[PDB]
Amino acid sequence: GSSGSSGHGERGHRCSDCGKFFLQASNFIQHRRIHTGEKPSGPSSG
Ligand SMILES: [Zn+2]
Repeated sequence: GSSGSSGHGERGHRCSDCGKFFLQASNFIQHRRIHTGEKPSGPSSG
């Protein structure tokens, strides 16, 4: 149904892979990497 990523939060940066929170973009970027590596059987990167 009509729905998606509303977000609308210009306060820090929250992760979607795990669900954490950050304040410094950089710190938020170096965090999204930890997830970058292995992928679950099924959905592959394109
Ligand atoms: Zn994360």
